[PDB]
Amino acid sequence: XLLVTAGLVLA
Amino acid sequence: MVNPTVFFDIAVDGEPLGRVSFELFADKVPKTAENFRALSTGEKGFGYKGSCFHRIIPGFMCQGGDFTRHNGTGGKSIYGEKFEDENFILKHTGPGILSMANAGPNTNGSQFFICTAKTEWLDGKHVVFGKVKEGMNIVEAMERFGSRNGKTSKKITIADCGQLE
Repeated sequence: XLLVTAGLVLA
Repeated sequence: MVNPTVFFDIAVDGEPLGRVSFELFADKVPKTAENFRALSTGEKGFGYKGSCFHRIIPGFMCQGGDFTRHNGTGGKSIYGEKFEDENFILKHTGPGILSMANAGPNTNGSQFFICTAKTEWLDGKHVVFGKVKEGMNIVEAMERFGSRNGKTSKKITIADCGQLE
């Protein structure tokens, strides 16, 4: 999807 | 007091692209703005100079700030490894917003992203703390090296950075 994470990037 | 302005000089595989400057909203999110300001001058002995934008997705954002692992898994704040979400007063209203990347509630480190579009689904989950003041055209140029999955076709680095005001 469109997230902005640090470590496990999700869809 | 004036809000601080900091700059990044961006390079693409070592070739200078240009300078982007940011206004940091220290009046609304003093602690988050200070973290970004001090990582941009390198005054604590570590920071953004020489690090890269490891994930760029055209139409969405450019993400960087992982100066330890350079891949999304590292970085740390000037306060220790992680700090709290200061507040969510400001929203992801359009191109140019500067906001903190995280791994859930109260996990702010050094990683951040520059929005190239309004991203309202991130409101209340990511702390907005600044905006591009000058050089939005350099951010647009950066986007051209990204992809749908975030990998960049060229190495985009913060060749230099510091505080202007």
